[PDB]
Amino acid sequence: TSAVQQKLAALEKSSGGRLGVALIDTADNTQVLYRGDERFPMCSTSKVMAAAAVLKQSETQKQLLNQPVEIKPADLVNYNPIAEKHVNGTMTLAELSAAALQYSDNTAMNKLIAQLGGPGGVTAFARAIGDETFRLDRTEPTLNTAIPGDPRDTTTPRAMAQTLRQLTLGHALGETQRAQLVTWLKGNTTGAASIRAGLPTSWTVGDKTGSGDYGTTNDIAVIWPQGRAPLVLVTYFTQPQQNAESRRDVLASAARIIAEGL
Ligand SMILES: O=c1c2c3c(sc2ncn1Cc1nnn[nH]1)CCCC3
Ligand SMILES: O=c1c2c3c(sc2ncn1Cc1nnn[nH]1)CCCC3
Ligand SMILES: O=c1c2c3c(sc2ncn1Cc1nnn[nH]1)CCCC3
Repeated sequence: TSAVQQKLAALEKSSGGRLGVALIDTADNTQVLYRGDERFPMCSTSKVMAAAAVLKQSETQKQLLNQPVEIKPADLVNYNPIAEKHVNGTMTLAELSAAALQYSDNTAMNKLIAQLGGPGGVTAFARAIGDETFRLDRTEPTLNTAIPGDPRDTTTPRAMAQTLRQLTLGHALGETQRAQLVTWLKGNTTGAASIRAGLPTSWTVGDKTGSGDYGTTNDIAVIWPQGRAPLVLVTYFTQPQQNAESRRDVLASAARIIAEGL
């Protein structure tokens, strides 16, 4: 047990919930884990895997990202900030990917899932890039039920950090697709209260947040600190009662402990 792990345990104890952290420092490939092999509900952090799977398909189909997808009134779910503007119209797969990642649009996520053939097509892409842990079992919005002990729609911090590294800094995607994913993550609108809030302001972050039942509050990030190689950091948090409040501050606190330990 490291000093960082003891601080994360103290943060977790004060929070009342269950915290999972995985850091990869690409300067030396070392890792810091807290509950790194426990499962957590992904909520909207799963949008990264779905967008990446579509990017992989686009490597052999130069026009795929320009393909229009119909949006019907019945397609709207519980949070559709972009898709609702296009009801009875279309959005391209690029527009759906950008809306899912940067606004957390759940209708857009469902269109990405459908393009991949269903939740299992997202899982299949995960397996193809070496992630044996990720599983997507449901569409939006039911993938956010976040029931303690339920394996559906979960991963572990260790697995998600490794996958996020391979997708954004490694070679799981082609070069232009990796750059597109990084551009999308860096343009996220939803992240300033989460990992980013615990890191030095001069550092550059791309991230995807998640929120669900059981007060589940998540963030997965690639970080370009000032003066050193990039980091990958995932922070997952879930709570004992179904109606628990969101706790983005806990993720900021975990990120700050990680940063102070570098
Ligand atoms: O007992 C508490 C408590 C209590 C709290 S917080 C706390 N923290 C540590 N500890 C010490 C401990 N030893 N074994 N498990 N926990 C609220 C009221 C009940 C007792
Ligand atoms: O969807 C939400 C949301 C949303 C919120 S809070 C919330 N809580 C539970 N749920 C899940 C739910 N509870 N009952 N039916 N579904 C704000 C953005 C839009 C979606
Ligand atoms: O914010 C929520 C929420 C919230 C809920 S559910 C939900 N679903 C999506 N979204 C949008 C989202 N952004 N990043 N991941 N998901 C309960 C209270 C706190 C906010």
